Amino acid sequence: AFSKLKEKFMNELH
Amino acid sequence: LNNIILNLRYRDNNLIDLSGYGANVEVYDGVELNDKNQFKLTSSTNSEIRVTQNLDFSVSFWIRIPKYKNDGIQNYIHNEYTIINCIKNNSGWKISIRGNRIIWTLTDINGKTKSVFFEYSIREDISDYINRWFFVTITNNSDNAKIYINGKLESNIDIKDIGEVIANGEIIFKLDGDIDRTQFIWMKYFSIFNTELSQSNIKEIYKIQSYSEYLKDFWGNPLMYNKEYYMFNAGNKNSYIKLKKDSSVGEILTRSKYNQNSNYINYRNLYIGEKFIIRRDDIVRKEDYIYLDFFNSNREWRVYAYKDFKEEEKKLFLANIYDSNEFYKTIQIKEYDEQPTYSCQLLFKKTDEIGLIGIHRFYEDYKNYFCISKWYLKEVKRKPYNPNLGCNWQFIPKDEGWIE
Repeated sequence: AFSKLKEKFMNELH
Repeated sequence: LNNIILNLRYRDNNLIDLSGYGANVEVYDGVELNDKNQFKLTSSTNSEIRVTQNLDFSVSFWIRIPKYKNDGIQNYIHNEYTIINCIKNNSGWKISIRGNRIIWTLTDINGKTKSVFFEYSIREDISDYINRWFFVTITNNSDNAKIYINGKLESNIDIKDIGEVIANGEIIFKLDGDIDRTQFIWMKYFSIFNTELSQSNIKEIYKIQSYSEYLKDFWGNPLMYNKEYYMFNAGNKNSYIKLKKDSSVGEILTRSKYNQNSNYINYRNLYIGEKFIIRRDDIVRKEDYIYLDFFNSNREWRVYAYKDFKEEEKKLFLANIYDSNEFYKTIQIKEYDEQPTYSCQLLFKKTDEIGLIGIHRFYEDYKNYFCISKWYLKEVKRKPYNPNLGCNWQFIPKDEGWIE
């Protein structure tokens, strides 16, 4: 759940 | 500035005269008191304070006046009510309120009356005054009666027409007029001086009475732990924080405003954006170490800063409460501004300084996001401290004095 949010956070950082 | 004749202050769960002249002070059962010197006047029969005192005089106090009910705007604008009355033989002074106006009145022995008032707008996106603690000072000599608000001169009228004014009358703190049962007034630090205070004296009193051990909320009340707060940015007043749909970043949207027709009133909504909560008495003070949390559905989430931070500014991480070596979680709440304010700042630390929480334009076309920023670290050291900086935040709880 935290992992799936962290990825989405990484996608935004692009 | 010991030129004070009456100094009503909290002591041993009671309001008393700390002037050294020892006026008799009777607080009736319907007045609410706290150790932060606040007292509430309600519509109840027994909500009054009665002061038995033992032309050149001044009156100071703070006040927090409820926002108008949207449905009852006409009563608000028309109906005047006294809050403090000092009369003997039909002669003296009274402080009254009519909607968004606070009114000072002098009456002489022959019943001759002159009044001066301060009117704050009810059409402002964000008001400094509505339902917020502000400072009132009223000075009087032989010539002029004038009102100062937060140390600044606002109103002034000539009173040489007025005869003898008996001002040693018994002082009654009480709501009097055409009032709703719902009506109330908060007040603190009521003082009388036996001189016309200068502007210089009032700036000094404003700055003294502005200080407290603890940080304050949007309304000017003490900032608390374990309490739900909407978040306000002093640099981007008309913006708020919303969690991006099914994501882990905070996008910044523009506040909605009043919808109904009535063109007497305009404001931006305050009870919008995520409901935040500050974690570790339950009082928040300078240099305290906190966790900034918010509720996502019915689960308490956290604001984290990504430890890999080569750029000057970066988007914050909004996720479930979980210890990760990839993310900073410990925030230190700050108060850099030397001048009166309800604003505070939020500093991520490791004891180095990583960056301050604020708002910034990130490219994707551009959009605003809830961010950490290294830029703010230099700006906060510049003097005078800029109060419209993006790193300046305020917490808004629900208050009975603001219904939208």
